[PDB]
Amino acid sequence: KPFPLPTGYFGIPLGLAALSLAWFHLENLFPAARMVSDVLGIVASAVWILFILMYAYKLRYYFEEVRAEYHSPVRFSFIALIPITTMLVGDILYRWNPLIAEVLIWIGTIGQLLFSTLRVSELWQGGVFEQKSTHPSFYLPAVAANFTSASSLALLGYHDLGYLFFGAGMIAWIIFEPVLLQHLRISSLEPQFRATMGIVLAPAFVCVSAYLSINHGEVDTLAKILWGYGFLQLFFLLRLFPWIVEKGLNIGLWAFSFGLASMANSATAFYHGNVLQGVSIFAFVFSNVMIGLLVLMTIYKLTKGQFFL
Amino acid sequence: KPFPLPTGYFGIPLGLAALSLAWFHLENLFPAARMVSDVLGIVASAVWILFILMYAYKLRYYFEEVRAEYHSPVRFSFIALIPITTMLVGDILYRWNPLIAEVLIWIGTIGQLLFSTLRVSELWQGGVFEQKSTHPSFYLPAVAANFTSASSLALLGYHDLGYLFFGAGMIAWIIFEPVLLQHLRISSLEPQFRATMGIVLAPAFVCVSAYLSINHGEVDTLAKILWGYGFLQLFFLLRLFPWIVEKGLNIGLWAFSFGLASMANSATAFYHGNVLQGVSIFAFVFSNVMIGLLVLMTIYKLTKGQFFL
Amino acid sequence: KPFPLPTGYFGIPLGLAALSLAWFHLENLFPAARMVSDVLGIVASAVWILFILMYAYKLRYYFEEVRAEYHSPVRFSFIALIPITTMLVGDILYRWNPLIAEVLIWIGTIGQLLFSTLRVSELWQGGVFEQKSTHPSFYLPAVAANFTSASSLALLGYHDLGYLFFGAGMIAWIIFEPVLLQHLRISSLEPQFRATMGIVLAPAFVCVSAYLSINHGEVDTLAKILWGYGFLQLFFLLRLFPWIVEKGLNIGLWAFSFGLASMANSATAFYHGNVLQGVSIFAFVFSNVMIGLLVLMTIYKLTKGQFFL
Ligand SMILES: CCCCCCCCO[C@@H]1O[C@H](CO)[C@@H](O)[C@H](O)[C@H]1O
Ligand SMILES: CCCCCCCCO[C@@H]1O[C@H](CO)[C@@H](O)[C@H](O)[C@H]1O
Ligand SMILES: CCCCCCCCO[C@@H]1O[C@H](CO)[C@@H](O)[C@H](O)[C@H]1O
Ligand SMILES: CCCCCCCCO[C@@H]1O[C@H](CO)[C@@H](O)[C@H](O)[C@H]1O
Ligand SMILES: CCCCCCCCO[C@@H]1O[C@H](CO)[C@@H](O)[C@H](O)[C@H]1O
Ligand SMILES: CCCCCCCCO[C@@H]1O[C@H](CO)[C@@H](O)[C@H](O)[C@H]1O
Ligand SMILES: CCCCCCCCO[C@@H]1O[C@H](CO)[C@@H](O)[C@H](O)[C@H]1O
Ligand SMILES: CCCCCCCCO[C@@H]1O[C@H](CO)[C@@H](O)[C@H](O)[C@H]1O
Ligand SMILES: CCCCCCCCO[C@@H]1O[C@H](CO)[C@@H](O)[C@H](O)[C@H]1O
Ligand SMILES: CCCCCCCCO[C@@H]1O[C@H](CO)[C@@H](O)[C@H](O)[C@H]1O
Ligand SMILES: CCCCCCCCO[C@@H]1O[C@H](CO)[C@@H](O)[C@H](O)[C@H]1O
Ligand SMILES: CCCCCCCCO[C@@H]1O[C@H](CO)[C@@H](O)[C@H](O)[C@H]1O
Repeated sequence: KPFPLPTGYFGIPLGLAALSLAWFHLENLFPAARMVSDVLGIVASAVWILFILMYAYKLRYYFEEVRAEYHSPVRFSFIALIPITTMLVGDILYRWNPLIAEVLIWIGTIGQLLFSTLRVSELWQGGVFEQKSTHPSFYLPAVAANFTSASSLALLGYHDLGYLFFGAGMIAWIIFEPVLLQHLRISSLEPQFRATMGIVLAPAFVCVSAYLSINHGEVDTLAKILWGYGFLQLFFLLRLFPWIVEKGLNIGLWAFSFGLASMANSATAFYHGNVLQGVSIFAFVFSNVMIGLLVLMTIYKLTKGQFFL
Repeated sequence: KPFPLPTGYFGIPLGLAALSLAWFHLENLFPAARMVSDVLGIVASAVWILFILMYAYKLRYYFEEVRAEYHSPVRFSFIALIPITTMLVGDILYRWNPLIAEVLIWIGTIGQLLFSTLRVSELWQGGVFEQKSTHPSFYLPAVAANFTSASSLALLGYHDLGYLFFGAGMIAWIIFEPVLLQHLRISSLEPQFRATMGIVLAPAFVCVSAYLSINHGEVDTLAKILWGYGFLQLFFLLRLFPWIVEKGLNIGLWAFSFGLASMANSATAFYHGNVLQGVSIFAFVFSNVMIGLLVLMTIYKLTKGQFFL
Repeated sequence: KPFPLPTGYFGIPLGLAALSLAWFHLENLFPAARMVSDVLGIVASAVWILFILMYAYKLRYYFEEVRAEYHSPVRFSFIALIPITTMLVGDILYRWNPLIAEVLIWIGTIGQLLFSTLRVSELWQGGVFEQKSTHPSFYLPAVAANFTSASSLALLGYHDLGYLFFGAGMIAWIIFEPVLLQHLRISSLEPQFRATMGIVLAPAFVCVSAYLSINHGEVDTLAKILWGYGFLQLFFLLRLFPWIVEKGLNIGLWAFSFGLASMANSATAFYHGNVLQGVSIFAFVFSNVMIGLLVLMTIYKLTKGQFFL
């Protein structure tokens, strides 16, 4: 029974793949962490394969739906999930096959850069994007895709090239967030989009995780600064959580998984660097519990014929 | 004759307490600086006690006025003056009683973080905050409170935790200022609020003062960068001063005292580091003269039954 | 046949002077680079002299046109080209006569700081600047003028003072760009102003070029970060180029020459530091070809009686 896969579902393998990598970084401190990493990584990779196959079907048989999402000044952003997750799967696979991993990383990096270059810039022509288009999802092509390239390139040994992507994402972040939070202040985000508030958790933690990958895990002043703003945003989003889910818990809450998983990844580096170890443990446990809850609610929905379109 | 204390009056002990700390930092260069520091610090602490007592009375007998200021998307910010000044008084008291100082610092830090977490985030629900709510006072809970925690925690020996607060404030600053200055460009701030333009002086100087506390007074590239933007803002506000006071000099001009006092504090570190010593001397003298003028106009108003509500 | 010189034409000597300085920095790697630098520098200096003479005539005989551009919340910005180019000519002249160079640098630095202090701040009074005034040209007095002072002061040996100007420009940039790109998203820039999109290329490259002047050419994390965002903007502007010139190629395209020339200058430092040498070569060649095309189209227009007003 054919159906067009909602692009946002790539957030599921994305969150799982990022959490696999966080656990990978604990292996030398806690050897059993590698088994947990490998299991999360295989599950994320499997889900990614499936979703890539489903999306290839969407492109072949439901192309006009993709074209409409592509030209939308709001919905285009979710497409960036595709190359982001491709890169994270490459990072996972690198532990087993660096050749295949490097192919996936380059495909994702070229694909996300071509994507942004075509669409993010086109917004600057005016008249299509409106004030009401100012959504957290914009972080995906503008910010998160660049941080993911930064960290993946560093994994491959291209640290200086990674810094270029890092810079592109960090400055893009700082340049978009002001107008986003002002818009949220003035305009009440409608319930159907509120789960995407979870993406507001992402920038500072995805940023510091990419930074720590490129700088060999040196926890310095910048990294601490980023963690500070990251936790501020976490506390804000926690207070806002009842309003976020005013209309009920739903699968869109996977939007939080990117920032959660990056908070866990960055915590491993803070722990290794003997900076705020107690905070690190808390951060790492919290993010795992929250993602575990997402998995449980996803298994629940799956067994009730919900989930898919 | 009972009366409800206007919350903004906490700006007076705030400015004096911050100026006490600036002088404290000169003691080893100029021993008489410690007497000047102690006198400013005792006066600020005394005024703070009084104002805290008056505000406790406001909470008990005029609670609905506090509730209205609290839920206002503009007036809520002045409440942040309370924990900020509590921390600065703790910093002063630390020279005499580190135990009491540490209690005040933690009360202020927890109180300001709870405050922001409850109210600054709630703004993101939309529909209450309006474009016309975009006032410089927002810096108080969003930016200045975090910088004050950063510096106070560093005083207590919690440097890495201080960096987290520093980061939260520095990034929050950069994220709010763009929309503030655009709003000021487009919308003429009404005279009754114009004294609060003085708060625009604060961010860069309060930032660098907190930075220098946490990094042991090392005047590095970041510190110089911050000073640069700080002076730009000073020059802009000086040119704007006749327009700020178009409707007359008033007590609201204490709004400038936070940035002035922080400019004096940061100047002590620049002087100790042998960076721009001539600029430092100028900055330190200027801020003291300006705060001295504020004291004189406050003594004036006090002797004319003006001042209080 | 008297005529009032359009202020924007100072962009021509500006671009050429900045490109002279980029080549100057290659002299020790490639000795023939000094001849290319000297020729570009003499041509830029000659054009500057002429344009300064023409503008002195405009001030004497067409003063009301200058007054109107000065008080315009949009057109005032182009006036900043005057002190910027004065400084860059001083930087060029320094190779032959450091005394004269230092006079020009100080005149430009004092002039641009007085200019911004008078006009950029005055915008904050509200009611004159409108949303539709949010143009890329604002970068000139707010950002580029400060970076140029930073680098020129460093040339003169005033590195710490240069850092203050650097800071003023870097933070000003970060504070304006968010509202600029949001405005471009929402409002289609009209064709007659679209050439000024070229100024969007400038900030990151002019920033890193100034940074590298003040920090003795040390290619560090900040410099790489800036280059990253710089290239992102380049790719975006390249995709947008057909829309920029939808109504035809014109002399306003000299607006791109500031970012192009700074990209070439920064590339010399990256090359000297053995960072991304291949990218550096590409950047340096690209910018030269693009500026060469501008020269060719300018010679073309000159020989067809176009060009001047
Ligand atoms: C995975 C993301 C892919 C997004 C699909 C790109 C949409 C391209 O867009 C369309 O392509 C058509 C021709 O094929 C043109 O005729 C249309 O003008 C254009 O709208
Ligand atoms: C995620 C992998 C990369 C996506 C490539 C999408 C190809 C889009 O294709 C191009 O997109 C432009 C959009 O601005 C359209 O104007 C063009 O019509 C179209 O050819
Ligand atoms: C908007 C966020 C910007 C913050 C970045 C500035 C932090 C840079 O901090 C720098 O880091 C080095 C390593 O710890 C320190 O040694 C330097 O002395 C310090 O200036
Ligand atoms: C990001 C957090 C990941 C690391 C979690 C490890 C939790 C271990 O716990 C710690 O183990 C130590 C020695 O191994 C003990 O010294 C500590 O006191 C104990 O807290
Ligand atoms: C020092 C700052 C304190 C701010 C006062 C908090 C305002 C709380 O708010 C009020 O509390 C009431 C119950 O007591 C509720 O009934 C109301 O719904 C709520 O408006
Ligand atoms: C400065 C010291 C800390 C202030 C604590 C204030 C307690 C506020 O109280 C809570 O505030 C919420 C506001 O968003 C309200 O919604 C709640 O009704 C109220 O209980
Ligand atoms: C928006 C403001 C951001 C500016 C922060 C960047 C400045 C960081 O500057 C860094 O500081 C170190 C200490 O001086 C230097 O040694 C580093 O080499 C330099 O990259
Ligand atoms: C932030 C500024 C605080 C310090 C102010 C000190 C002013 C002292 O003045 C300085 O004293 C020096 C030696 O002590 C002399 O060498 C200097 O030339 C003189 O300028
Ligand atoms: C090179 C830039 C110079 C800009 C010209 C400044 C415009 C000054 O402005 C004008 O000056 C007049 C008196 O001379 C006043 O009468 C006017 O009120 C004022 O508009
Ligand atoms: C580029 C060299 C420096 C330019 C100096 C311009 C002098 C402007 O002159 C002043 O400008 C003010 C504008 O805000 C006006 O209000 C004043 O009327 C005018 O005297
Ligand atoms: C918005 C842009 C802000 C980015 C500035 C932060 C970069 C500062 O980076 C700092 O630079 C030093 C020199 O390479 C490093 O050694 C420090 O360890 C690093 O923290
Ligand atoms: C910003 C770029 C400026 C420098 C351009 C130089 C191009 C020279 O080319 C380089 O010359 C080298 C030795 O001199 C050879 O080793 C290289 O392989 C070759 O690429």
